[PDB]
Amino acid sequence: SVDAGIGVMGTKLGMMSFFEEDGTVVPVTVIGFKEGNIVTQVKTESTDGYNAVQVGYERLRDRKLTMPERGHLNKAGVIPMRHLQEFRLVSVDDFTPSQKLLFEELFKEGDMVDISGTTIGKGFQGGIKRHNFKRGLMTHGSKSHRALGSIGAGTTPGHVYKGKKMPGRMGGTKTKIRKLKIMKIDTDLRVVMIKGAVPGKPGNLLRLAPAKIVGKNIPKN
Amino acid sequence: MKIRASVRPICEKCRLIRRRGRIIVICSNPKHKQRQG
Amino acid sequence: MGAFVIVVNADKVAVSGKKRTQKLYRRHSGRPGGLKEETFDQLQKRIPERIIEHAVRGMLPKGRLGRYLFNHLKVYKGAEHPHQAQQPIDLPLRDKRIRV
Amino acid sequence: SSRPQKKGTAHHMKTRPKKTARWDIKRGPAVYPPLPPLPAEWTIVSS
RNA sequence: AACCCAGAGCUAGCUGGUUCUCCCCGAAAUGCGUUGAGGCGCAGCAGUUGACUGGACAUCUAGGGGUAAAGCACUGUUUCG
RNA sequence: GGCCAGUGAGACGAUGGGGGAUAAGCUUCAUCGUCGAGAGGGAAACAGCCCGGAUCACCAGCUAAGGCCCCUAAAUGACCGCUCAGUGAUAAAGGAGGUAGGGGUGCAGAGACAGCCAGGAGGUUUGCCUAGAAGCAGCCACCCUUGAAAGAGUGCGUAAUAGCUCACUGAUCGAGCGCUCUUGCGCCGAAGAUGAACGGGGCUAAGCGGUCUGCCGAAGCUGUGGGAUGUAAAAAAACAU
RNA sequence: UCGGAGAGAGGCUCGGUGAAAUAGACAUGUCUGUGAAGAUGCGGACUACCUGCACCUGGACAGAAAGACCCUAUGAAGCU
RNA sequence: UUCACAUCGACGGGAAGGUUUGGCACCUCGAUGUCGGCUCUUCGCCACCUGGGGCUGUAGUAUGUUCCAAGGGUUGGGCUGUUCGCCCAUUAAAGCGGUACGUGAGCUGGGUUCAGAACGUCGUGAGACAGUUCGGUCCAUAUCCGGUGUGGGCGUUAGAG
RNA sequence: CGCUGGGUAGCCAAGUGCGGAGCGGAUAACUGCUGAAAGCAUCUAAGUAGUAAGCCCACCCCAAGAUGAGUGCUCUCCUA
Ligand SMILES: [Mg+2]
Ligand SMILES: [Mg+2]
Ligand SMILES: [Mg+2]
Ligand SMILES: [Mg+2]
Ligand SMILES: [Mg+2]
Ligand SMILES: [Mg+2]
Ligand SMILES: [Mg+2]
Ligand SMILES: [Mg+2]
Ligand SMILES: [Mg+2]
Ligand SMILES: [Mg+2]
Ligand SMILES: [Mg+2]
Ligand SMILES: [Mg+2]
Ligand SMILES: [Mg+2]
Ligand SMILES: [Mg+2]
Ligand SMILES: [Mg+2]
Ligand SMILES: [Mg+2]
Ligand SMILES: [Mg+2]
Ligand SMILES: [Mg+2]
Ligand SMILES: [Mg+2]
Ligand SMILES: [Mg+2]
Ligand SMILES: [Mg+2]
Ligand SMILES: [Mg+2]
Ligand SMILES: [Mg+2]
Ligand SMILES: [Mg+2]
Ligand SMILES: [Mg+2]
Ligand SMILES: [Mg+2]
Ligand SMILES: [Mg+2]
Ligand SMILES: [Mg+2]
Ligand SMILES: [Mg+2]
Ligand SMILES: [Mg+2]
Ligand SMILES: [Mg+2]
Ligand SMILES: [Mg+2]
Ligand SMILES: [Mg+2]
Ligand SMILES: [Mg+2]
Ligand SMILES: [Mg+2]
Ligand SMILES: [Mg+2]
Ligand SMILES: [Mg+2]
Ligand SMILES: [Mg+2]
Ligand SMILES: [Mg+2]
Ligand SMILES: [Mg+2]
Ligand SMILES: [Mg+2]
Ligand SMILES: [Mg+2]
Ligand SMILES: [Mg+2]
Ligand SMILES: [Mg+2]
Ligand SMILES: [Mg+2]
Ligand SMILES: [Mg+2]
Ligand SMILES: [Mg+2]
Ligand SMILES: [Mg+2]
Ligand SMILES: [Mg+2]
Ligand SMILES: [Mg+2]
Ligand SMILES: [Mg+2]
Ligand SMILES: [Mg+2]
Ligand SMILES: [Mg+2]
Ligand SMILES: [Mg+2]
Ligand SMILES: [Mg+2]
Ligand SMILES: [Mg+2]
Ligand SMILES: [Mg+2]
Ligand SMILES: [Mg+2]
Ligand SMILES: [Mg+2]
Ligand SMILES: [Mg+2]
Ligand SMILES: [Mg+2]
Ligand SMILES: [Mg+2]
Ligand SMILES: [Mg+2]
Ligand SMILES: [Mg+2]
Ligand SMILES: [Mg+2]
Ligand SMILES: [Zn+2]
Repeated sequence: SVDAGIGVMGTKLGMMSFFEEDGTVVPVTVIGFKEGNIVTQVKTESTDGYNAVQVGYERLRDRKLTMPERGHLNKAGVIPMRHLQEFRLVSVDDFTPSQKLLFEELFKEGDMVDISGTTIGKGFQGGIKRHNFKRGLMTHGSKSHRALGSIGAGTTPGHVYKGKKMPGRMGGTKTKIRKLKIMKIDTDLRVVMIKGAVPGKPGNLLRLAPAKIVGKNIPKN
Repeated sequence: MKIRASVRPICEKCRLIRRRGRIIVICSNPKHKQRQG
Repeated sequence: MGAFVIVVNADKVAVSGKKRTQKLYRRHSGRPGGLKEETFDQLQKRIPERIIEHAVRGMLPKGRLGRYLFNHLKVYKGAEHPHQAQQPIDLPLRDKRIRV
Repeated sequence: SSRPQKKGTAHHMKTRPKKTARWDIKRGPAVYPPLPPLPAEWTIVSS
């Protein structure tokens, strides 16, 4: 999809509170930043048919990388890095490789931001937790307590409908939390404070970019 | 406008005109305008 | 034993009557609400090429070979194609009702 | 509601192919002249 | 209205089953009667054999009816003046 | 006549009727056809409808019903007309300046049709109804005068006044105009439950009607060559099956 | 209401031992039609790489008991 | 109020639909398990609310009737075995129906269709009542299709991240 | 867990945040503009404009087994 602006990647560190001057409480989530936030590749319409830019993160030892990945980073004279993600845009006229991306230059204060990361993996869960189905009676002779019940009508149609809400794996996928307010910046510790929750546990990767709104930022269709 | 299957003029000023494959009545009185089907 | 065919200027295809707003290209997913109707003109803007492909497919045989015959058809929106090295020729048209 | 459906064998009587055309029913095979008397197909030589 | 053995391979107008080949001909689901109605008997229709016949198809003519249609002269019904 | 079987649940369709609701793929009789016991071809698939009754073989040919844009065999054939609704698959009353015609009828160079301008009175205000209305709540009645044209006045509006406005005539303007039936093809009426569902793809002829000439098309017919049955009693040849 | 957490025995994995009902052959999709009137098996269109594992049962007019309801038999039996 | 058609519309007429009670008795008797409820769906519109309009005997607010529109929504309780239906308090409104009157190899068994017993009634009687009453066993390890998830193999024209 | 009183992480809701945007596109019903056939009139059988919780895109996730199997960067293919 098309992003409204350019974002970065950070790691969840934990969660805490934030007391305002008047005294109001704000449940705030903390996000740290590793060393690498440098641009790796710049894509254009002449070559790839779309405009975007890669971004790497989480520097690591060079021995751990596969040798193809080295040549991709060594082209732009860039340090070794683990992760890579893109940021699709309308114009990439002001970006080059070997370019750092400071978040304080992009997210000053009180700016809405779209967080996205991997959720907690619940595993093979049932219907009551996954699809919020209701439960049967626990007494009065009922045999079915947490079962689904019926999964179809009968001879007509004569088969189970596709996409029937049924058990399976839950969580562990990608999500996006929209319009979260930034509370405070701290360049001394290289950390950022955002109101609200964030998907995943501490140490998880995520991407934060400027909040995209339908009619305001992105091109309508 | 009131709709029916049998549309015809009610008074003298009612005119019958076809628009978009539909027989329609048009008059100065807002009551007397009609539409078939 | 047949041959290849290339189509160009697919978006300039003619259509008689009011089929430009009445002919409904449609498809289905499998759900009880997966029916997606689409007109000629709406499909003419989104993907012009399915118009030619959907028509010829109904005329080709149905089976192993017909699925193999479809790839022999090449269709393009613009007035040019990259298949210059093959040295194609202009196709004849016995019918006289095709040119408006 | 009070009109039956004509579902059984009557569906055949109503829907079977018909011509209903004097110009098409009156037709027949094409007539050509007869060929000359042809020779036989085989003939034995003394052997 | 116990169990075993025997009469007893009881009976079952009811189900099910009934094994190689080729050739020729070829049905009926109708009527009467039945403590009968998803059974049986007779007729009708098959096959096979024998005897006696000359018709069948087509065409024309003759003969008696009381249907369609038509009608209100009878029997009933009915509108107006 | 002898010997000796099975059958005695019928089915849809056509016609003639009955019962039913002039409903039923309903039910019961009569006269026929087919299936039953019947393959093949057409009908998208589909015992009862249409053509036609499979002795067998052929990588031969002509045809029937029915068809000839592609899937899918045969003329993207010809000529005279109709429809623009994807009608072409599916049901009526009723509705209509739809469309292409047809047959009556009326009007017009001593001006028709529409458009714009001018007039659109008075009296026996009849009587009746009403507190009141000259025409306009309304009943009966609808005669007469002046004039080119005007009515016991069409519609609007007023309790009633008043007023607006119509028929009608005068001029302007120059070739057509109106009334009433009617045929063919179509439009609306025409709404259902898993998903185009009407063979499909698609077609403005690749639809509907008329006309001419070719072709495709069955296990039918013809041609060629075998087997068997009956005539029939040996063979053979022949006819029929 | 409105579920949630936890323990134990199974479930799941590995090794060993190792059944059963069932079963015309099965290379076993959906839709809408058709049909003994309710089709994976016929028609048309759509969808669909091959093959496993763990889970859920709508259908296969699933399995199980020659329907125990109703009717038939010039059947059987008990009772009045 | 006068005005047939704002809203009703007698008398009669012409239709569609296949959810009611029925007619026929075509599939199923070597079995197609029932009423209601729980859980879980999914479609239809002849529209209860929500969106947008027309007419009104629409001043306004609020209606009334009707068109487009099925995207979403359509409460919790008292009585009843129930459906239906009445009632309490609310709500934007508390819609009608199809899917074997959706769904029992998914659940419940209160009702109906076994054996016990009793009242009333009928019958001389054994017994009987689509009359009532108390009580009364619902099995099942998923082969295939189908469905929710997760792998492997191979392919994608050298092999890969 | 003998019975009880408390309880971190974890899981969970009753707890805590976020979400549902668009003067974007095309339409239905309706209102229209311009204006013939029919010197008038007519929303239209040329053209064109407003406008629905509906339709399409946009928003979120999956996704080239999309066999139509794509695109781009990088890497490897030794010895005799
Ligand atoms: Mg986990
Ligand atoms: Mg509950
Ligand atoms: Mg339990
Ligand atoms: Mg099925
Ligand atoms: Mg019917
Ligand atoms: Mg013929
Ligand atoms: Mg015996
Ligand atoms: Mg004895
Ligand atoms: Mg014979
Ligand atoms: Mg009989
Ligand atoms: Mg007979
Ligand atoms: Mg007797
Ligand atoms: Mg008898
Ligand atoms: Mg008998
Ligand atoms: Mg018999
Ligand atoms: Mg008997
Ligand atoms: Mg006999
Ligand atoms: Mg008579
Ligand atoms: Mg009989
Ligand atoms: Mg008679
Ligand atoms: Mg019958
Ligand atoms: Mg019968
Ligand atoms: Mg026969
Ligand atoms: Mg048919
Ligand atoms: Mg020929
Ligand atoms: Mg034809
Ligand atoms: Mg051909
Ligand atoms: Mg059509
Ligand atoms: Mg049609
Ligand atoms: Mg068709
Ligand atoms: Mg013709
Ligand atoms: Mg033969
Ligand atoms: Mg022959
Ligand atoms: Mg546990
Ligand atoms: Mg355990
Ligand atoms: Mg083991
Ligand atoms: Mg398969
Ligand atoms: Mg049928
Ligand atoms: Mg079917
Ligand atoms: Mg087959
Ligand atoms: Mg099929
Ligand atoms: Mg289970
Ligand atoms: Mg069974
Ligand atoms: Mg039995
Ligand atoms: Mg029995
Ligand atoms: Mg008897
Ligand atoms: Mg029904
Ligand atoms: Mg019924
Ligand atoms: Mg069985
Ligand atoms: Mg509606
Ligand atoms: Mg019912
Ligand atoms: Mg049910
Ligand atoms: Mg079930
Ligand atoms: Mg009970
Ligand atoms: Mg007594
Ligand atoms: Mg009790
Ligand atoms: Mg059970
Ligand atoms: Mg399995
Ligand atoms: Mg499976
Ligand atoms: Mg505690
Ligand atoms: Mg404790
Ligand atoms: Mg105008
Ligand atoms: Mg004009
Ligand atoms: Mg137009
Ligand atoms: Mg909208
Ligand atoms: Zn009027």
